[PDB]
Amino acid sequence: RIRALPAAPGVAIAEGWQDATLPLMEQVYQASTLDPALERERLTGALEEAANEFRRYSKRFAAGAQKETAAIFDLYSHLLSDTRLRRELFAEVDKGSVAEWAVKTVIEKFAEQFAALSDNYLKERAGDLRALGQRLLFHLDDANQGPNAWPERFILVADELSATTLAELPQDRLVGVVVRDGAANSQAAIMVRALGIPTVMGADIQPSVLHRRTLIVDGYRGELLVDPEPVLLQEYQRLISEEIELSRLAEDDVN
Amino acid sequence: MTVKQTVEITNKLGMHARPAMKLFELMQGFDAEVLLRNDEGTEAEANSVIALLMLDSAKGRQIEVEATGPQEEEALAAVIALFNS
Repeated sequence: RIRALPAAPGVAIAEGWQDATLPLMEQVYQASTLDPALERERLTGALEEAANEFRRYSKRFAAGAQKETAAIFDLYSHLLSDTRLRRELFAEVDKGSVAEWAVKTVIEKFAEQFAALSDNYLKERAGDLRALGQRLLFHLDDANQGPNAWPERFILVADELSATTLAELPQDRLVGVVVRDGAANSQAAIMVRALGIPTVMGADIQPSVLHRRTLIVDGYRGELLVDPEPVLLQEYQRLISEEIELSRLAEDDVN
Repeated sequence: MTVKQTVEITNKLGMHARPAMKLFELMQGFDAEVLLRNDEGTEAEANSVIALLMLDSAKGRQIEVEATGPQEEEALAAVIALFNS
């Protein structure tokens, strides 16, 4: 019974699940380690696993999703692979820095550089960068990876629609998603809309009470119901079957 | 020698950002180094993502694209053609 701004028309029903994407900056530690080469090589080896993973990821989207997605990632794919980023990370190690932290620091330092830009048309790229680092952090350890969670059916629930986030989970199992912000024509908001996947924003609810609860998203009416009286839902099906299953069907609201 | 050309940015360096991204592919397909520079004197090295971001702010400003090599002309011409739409 929550009124949310419909970013992409359409209706879908499924449980609410949040991406395993969680802040990893709080894991920043300071120390000295002796692994100039071991670390340097470790980064390169990680890139091949991350770079190739990113290139293959977009490749799949382009085969389906949209062309914009590939354009976005493809651009980033070359970034991380750019001997510029790699050299930068190795530079920190040349002093005695650890990739784990070095990679995080390098990405953090760039975050400020990306923001410095005024043109939001690209400046926003910063947000994408942060996501890139998260992928490298996990790839930096062959002990952590996997699809992260490939369910049968559900919707993504994030405060802001992040293209990078979606590029992590399979669309096949992902139908729609409700965000609490990601408003405007965000790269992820413009790509999802063009994709034709139901999306809503303005949700002032926390995912804590969503875990796997039932959430019905209605892009058409940009409404969010919560395990509502099964009786009401029953009439809904009959309401659309009525005839005018287009407009908004004769309902309440401003009579 | 090197070959450059002044191009006025009419609030659009070309098509969204493809031009900048394609440049990276052209540099590999064409022998020659391409470098961008804003009227402010800011060298927006086409081989730097940070530079590309700075160019975005060049909406309505003049820049000086420079290309060196045997195909420098192609690289420069390709960039100019993309910037001109």
